[PDB]
Amino acid sequence: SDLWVQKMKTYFNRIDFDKDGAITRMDFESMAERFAKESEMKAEHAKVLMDSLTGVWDNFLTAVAGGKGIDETTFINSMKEMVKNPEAKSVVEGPLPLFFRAVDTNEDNNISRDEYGIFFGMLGLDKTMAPASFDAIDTNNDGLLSLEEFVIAGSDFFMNDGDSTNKVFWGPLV
Amino acid sequence: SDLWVQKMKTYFNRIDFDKDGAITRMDFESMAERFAKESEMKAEHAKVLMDSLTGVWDNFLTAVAGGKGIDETTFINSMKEMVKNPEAKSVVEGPLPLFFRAVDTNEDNNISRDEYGIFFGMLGLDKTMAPASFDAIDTNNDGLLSLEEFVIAGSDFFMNDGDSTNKVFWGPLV
Ligand SMILES: [Ca+2]
Ligand SMILES: [Ca+2]
Ligand SMILES: [Ca+2]
Ligand SMILES: [Ca+2]
Ligand SMILES: [Ca+2]
Ligand SMILES: [Ca+2]
Repeated sequence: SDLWVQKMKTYFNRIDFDKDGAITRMDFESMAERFAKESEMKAEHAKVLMDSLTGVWDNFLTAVAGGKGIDETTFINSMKEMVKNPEAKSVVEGPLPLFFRAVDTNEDNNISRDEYGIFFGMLGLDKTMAPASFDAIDTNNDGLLSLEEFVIAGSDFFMNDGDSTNKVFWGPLV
Repeated sequence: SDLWVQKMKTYFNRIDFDKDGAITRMDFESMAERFAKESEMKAEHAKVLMDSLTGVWDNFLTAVAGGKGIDETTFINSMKEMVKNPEAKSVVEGPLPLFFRAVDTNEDNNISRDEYGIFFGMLGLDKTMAPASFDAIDTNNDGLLSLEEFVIAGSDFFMNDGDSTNKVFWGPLV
């Protein structure tokens, strides 16, 4: 599925933090460390960040190539299989809440525009691309992202075979 | 809803590891600690256990009371709200992969009867209560619970308003 392959390629890109062509725990370790240095947050949030981002690999991605590096082909091949069973979606969707927890640096349980902008910036993206993605997730227009909005949009990104506004969940498509 | 409420109360009973009437991070920490004692896995897995278990609280239950200890009624009402929007199911089911990762002490991506049994024993249940639940989960009778099998069963537990074989997912109902 064209657009669907394109979304996976995009996600792969954004999460391949060190850009070496393979998803590894190292990507999440480094992303966390940068995030902890450069963002404003509650002091205790630095540990949360590390646990939650590394937990993406530890509890989810580790199951893809059983322990090591995931190349772009294996990623797509793997996800392709994973989305097949409508009853096991949480294996694909599971990481959203962890991403959410890391991004909520003031731990108020909502993601604000500033927190989202910082997130895009951690992924190496131009902060000026955040609003279009934020806006797609903020369905009630209250100017915040609730856990519910975040997971619903993220779920759409991963699962929709067709075009939707959530195709830009992880920034601009490659 | 009567049975659903019963299941929620049962999940609540189970995770309230100390039995103080409140679910707190400490529950998971103490559970982590006892889990490690009861199994006799390799060193590297000890940390996995801790990380995985506390991760249930850190990323999922903290969304319930802004970080404080959750009482039974608060728990059930939250759950009632959470299960209403099926598109957001991952907030509820999100923890299953975490539990899986903790229970698979030999990091082989499968849960054996031994491993499952330690999990039950761990939770204050007698290992004879286990086989009942195992077999409900092992839908292809190959004597191993795969990640997919674990989350499908767990999801039925959480989401089925009606009776099903998976109501015993967390052991005998209270
Ligand atoms: Ca990488
Ligand atoms: Ca926030
Ligand atoms: Ca909103
Ligand atoms: Ca407790
Ligand atoms: Ca195992
Ligand atoms: Ca099986």
